[PDB]
Amino acid sequence: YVELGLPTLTVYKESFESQFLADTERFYTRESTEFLQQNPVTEYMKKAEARLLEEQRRVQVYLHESTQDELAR
Amino acid sequence: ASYHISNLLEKMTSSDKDFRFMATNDLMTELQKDSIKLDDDSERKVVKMILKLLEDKNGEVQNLAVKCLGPLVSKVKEYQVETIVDTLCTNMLSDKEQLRDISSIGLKTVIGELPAANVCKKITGRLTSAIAKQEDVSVQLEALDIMADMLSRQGGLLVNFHPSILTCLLPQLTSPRLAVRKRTIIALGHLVMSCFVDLIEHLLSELSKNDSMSTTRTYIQCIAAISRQAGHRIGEYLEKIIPLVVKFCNVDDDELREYCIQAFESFVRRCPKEVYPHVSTIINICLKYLTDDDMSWKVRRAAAKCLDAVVSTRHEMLPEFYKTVSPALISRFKEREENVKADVFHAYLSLLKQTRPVGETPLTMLQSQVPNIVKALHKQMKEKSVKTRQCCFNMLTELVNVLPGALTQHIPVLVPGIIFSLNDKSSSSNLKIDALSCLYVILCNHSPQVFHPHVQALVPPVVACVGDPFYKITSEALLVTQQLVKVIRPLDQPSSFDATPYIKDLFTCTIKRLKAADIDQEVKERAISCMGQIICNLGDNLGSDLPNTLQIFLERLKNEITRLTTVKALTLIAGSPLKIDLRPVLGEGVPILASFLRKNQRALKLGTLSALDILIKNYSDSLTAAMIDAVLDELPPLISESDMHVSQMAISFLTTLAKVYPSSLSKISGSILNELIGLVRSPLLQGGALSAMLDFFQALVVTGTNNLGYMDLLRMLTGPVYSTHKQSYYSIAKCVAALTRACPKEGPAVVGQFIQDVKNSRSTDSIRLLALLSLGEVGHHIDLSGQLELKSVILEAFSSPSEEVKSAASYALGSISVGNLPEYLPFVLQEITSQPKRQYLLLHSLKEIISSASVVGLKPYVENIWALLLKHCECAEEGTRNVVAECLGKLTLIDPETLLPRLKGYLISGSSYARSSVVTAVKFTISDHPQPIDPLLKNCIGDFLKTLEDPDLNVRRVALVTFNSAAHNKPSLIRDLLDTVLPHLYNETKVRKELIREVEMGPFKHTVDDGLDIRKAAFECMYTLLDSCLDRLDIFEFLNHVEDGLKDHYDIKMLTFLMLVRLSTLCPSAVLQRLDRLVEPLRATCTTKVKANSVKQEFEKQDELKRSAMRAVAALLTIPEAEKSPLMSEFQSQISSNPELAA
Repeated sequence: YVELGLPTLTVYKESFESQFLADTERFYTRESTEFLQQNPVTEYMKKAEARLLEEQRRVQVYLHESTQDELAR
Repeated sequence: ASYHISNLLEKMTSSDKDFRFMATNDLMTELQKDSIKLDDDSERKVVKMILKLLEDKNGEVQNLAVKCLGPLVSKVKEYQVETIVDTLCTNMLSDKEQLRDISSIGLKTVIGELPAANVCKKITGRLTSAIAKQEDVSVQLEALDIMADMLSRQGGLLVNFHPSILTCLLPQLTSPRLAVRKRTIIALGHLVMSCFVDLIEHLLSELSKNDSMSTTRTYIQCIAAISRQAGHRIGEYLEKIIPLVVKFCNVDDDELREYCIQAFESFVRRCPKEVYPHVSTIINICLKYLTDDDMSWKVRRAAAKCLDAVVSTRHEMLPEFYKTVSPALISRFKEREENVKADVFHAYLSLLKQTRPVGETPLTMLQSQVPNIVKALHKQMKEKSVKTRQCCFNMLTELVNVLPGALTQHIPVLVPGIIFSLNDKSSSSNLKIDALSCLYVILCNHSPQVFHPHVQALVPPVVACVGDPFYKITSEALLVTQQLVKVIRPLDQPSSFDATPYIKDLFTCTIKRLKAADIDQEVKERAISCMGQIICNLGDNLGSDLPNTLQIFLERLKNEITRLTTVKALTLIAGSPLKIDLRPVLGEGVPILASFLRKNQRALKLGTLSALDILIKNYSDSLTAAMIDAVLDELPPLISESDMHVSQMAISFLTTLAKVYPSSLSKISGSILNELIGLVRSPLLQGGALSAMLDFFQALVVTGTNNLGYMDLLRMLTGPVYSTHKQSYYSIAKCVAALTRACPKEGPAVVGQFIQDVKNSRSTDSIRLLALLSLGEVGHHIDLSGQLELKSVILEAFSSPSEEVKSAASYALGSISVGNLPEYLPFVLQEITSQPKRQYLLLHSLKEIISSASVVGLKPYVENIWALLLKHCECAEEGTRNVVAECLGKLTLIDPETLLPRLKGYLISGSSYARSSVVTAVKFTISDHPQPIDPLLKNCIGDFLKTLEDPDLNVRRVALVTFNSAAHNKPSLIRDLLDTVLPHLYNETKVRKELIREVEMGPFKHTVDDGLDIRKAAFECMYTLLDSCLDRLDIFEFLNHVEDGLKDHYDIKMLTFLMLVRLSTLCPSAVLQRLDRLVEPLRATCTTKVKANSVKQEFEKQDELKRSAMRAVAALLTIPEAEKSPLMSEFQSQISSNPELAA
């Protein structure tokens, strides 16, 4: 997706980045909503830290660098 | 301008104090705020004038000049700074004491202002001769103070002058004056932090050679000070310090204090040591050393305090502590003066804190040793000192907190002590507060049965404590009264106690506090909570005061201060076994509670919703319409996708209202229904809230109302679809299934859905998908075996151009089979073998049935399903193999005892495909939450991992994947098998030159590697091991392999960089020992160049790898003591761009 569209990332943003960000937002919102109901905030803090670390690992392993600043935001 | 400076300089010599003070203040405030264009001659005159004014005969002018000297040196040429420093230095040696003090203060101010290098060098050169052993004690003191301040302010510079500083400081340790010794000890401690690395060796050698001579406590104090200020550096000398100190433990002179302190400091700072029993015995024997007139008490204090470091710092020595005399002597030794008793009690508090959890467990030993502590506390409770009683109460509270129920047989002896402490007049407020807290903690953490005989002896003290002008004690008494009320009349257990004689008093002490009349807010809240608890528990015994006191609840509801407390009290009162008559109050309360929904308070919203729900549930025969629409007027705002919890509570309230009051169900046809429909299609809709809505729908369908029938609901639900997210389709299907379940006589609906699904003409993909989902959801509960044309149309829907319809048909094929397994399961089982062009969706449907069907109903067909899966294990298609393995793994969950041996026995002679399927199937059995199969998996994972770690390539890959999944999900299974598995992983983490097949075409090359996947899986396992399995592993055997993988394939390079970044924070010392061999590959990564004539993408692909290496080395540079620079200062034009991009 980076190679096509001739770095130019028009195809990458139009096809993959936006949808991936939308599903990430929906999944994280649902996870936070379902976790805050039963378990207390003390475990939610550790879960949030672990999720942030996992997302950083994913974005630095198999995602483009241009998504590093947006997703972490 | 120059004229202003000239006139200030002229007036500075007016011989009049007021003129001399105003001009100096003006000069200071002008220099403090951006002095403009000050010519060099002006600097000269200003410096000379200030230096002369420092010798003036009035203190005010000298002090103002001293303060002004600071902001002056901010902006002056360096030569004036040098001459000012020189003048201060020579004035410091003047005979006049005022000049010495003024110069010292000025030099201290200059040093504090300075953040520059030559000034400090000159000052140090002067002070080195100043501190030398001369006949002026005051000059030595001032020079020592100045050098100590300079070292504290900055120590990075003066690297070459440190040996001279040490050489001048060392002889001062034997000076007759003790103040000189203390000051030079402080100076040496400050100097140690700055240093270079060699100087500590000479300092330690000098201390060691001085100690083995005519000794003095000054050397021991200096050793303790430098060890406190620098712990890690002096660790290597622990073997050469302890025996010499121990040799001095037998001196009759009372110098054991210093030894005890340096031991305490060492244990606080330096944890690695193996001489604990000897020092523990020394401390124990020194603790009982007694033989105001005799000075033998600070030794006991130090000995008792030293045990605190041992107890708190060490956690793995708890059984050793409990079994030895560590707590036994402390419990026995509780009769001493106030300070020693207090510090011993603090040590025992630390011991109890360490006992708190993160054959003979520490809790069991503490329980066994409880009686001695109880006897000691009972004996110590008769003292007249409030501090001892406070310490005893803290001990009791901590002992109850660490383990509940410990004080079960000790209540009859502990209660008299608490009663005496509460009834004593000399007791302070703090003692009463902590005694009440301890009593509350004991009552809350023990059975009510043991407290019954003492109930007569516990009520008058608490009642007296209620009537106290101090509000804190009153609040504590109310808190204790709540637990007393709970204990005397429990509702979850049968009790024969008669609490009637204690009723009125408990009311009398409370109702007066209920009428606040400008009292503390916390007192109001506690009184309201206690009054509500009294209503909930002892309402029957109350007479005619209930209607009068019920209005106070409304009054406390009116104001904002106690809204939440009153709401909680009313909710507790409503939900009680005793049906309290709240009807007279409910009529006024309901509108007030409903009005609270408008304001944006989440906690208040939830509280008032729960209160309304419980009130309408308990009381349904006293409701009027007006309160109903008053409550429902604010519901539509509360139903939104933004807040799922509030929507769920509103749905539950609506369901309860429909259940109890179905008459007023015609007012929800407006905005409420629209909001509910909008929430139905919300993608975030999930969880029990969804279920709640389903329940609500069912209830409504049970009631029956105009424009709210089954057909109207179906039309409203399926309007937009028949005329976008998949979760909306699933929610609509579930709602349709629930509505169908509400009315069993709905046969035509299924046939209509069948006609809609089978009619190809004028049918969109969305309509077919919705119909398939609805049919699958409906058939999940009710039987559809008597209806024909199902299997034919479902199998026809498999051949569709859209994958959504294919997935929906595959899911819905086995959904009806859940209701009727015997008719449908053999059909799909036979269709799997009969038709090979659709067996993928058939296997998916079979997996769905296995996941969904009941275990007791699926037991008879387990053998057939297992036989079919084993026959289909060897297939040409990979996806079919994965589906079969997943089905086997899910089937393994049920009846594991019978079938786990069967999968166990296939490892002996199974084929490569069979072994791979077996390893893959067990992967799906591991779950994050605990499962009943956990011990079996723990006991049989050993051969799945160890014995089958290198039969072949694909088997190795699947075994590594299973190990990674197990480590990520349940590390406990592989916690004890790391030792026998890690060498195999390290073997897997090596490059092999037999699976690299190079394909060459002209001047171009294309390397193809087969075992990249195995290495990547091994590296992923290694990365996952850091999360929870990092403590029990050899760090070097991980770091050398990390270095080896640093030069691996491009994909693994980023993972290795991430591992290096993670290890930068975790265990910095191990990285420090390997910082020289962890950068050379990282330096090659930032230097490598690619051959020309390559594609443009090949040019940019190193442009992220080099950036990642730059980030990794930048993270590695964050180690506090990573000062070593392996030719790092090589920044040409191209490389230097990367720093700022990384930052």
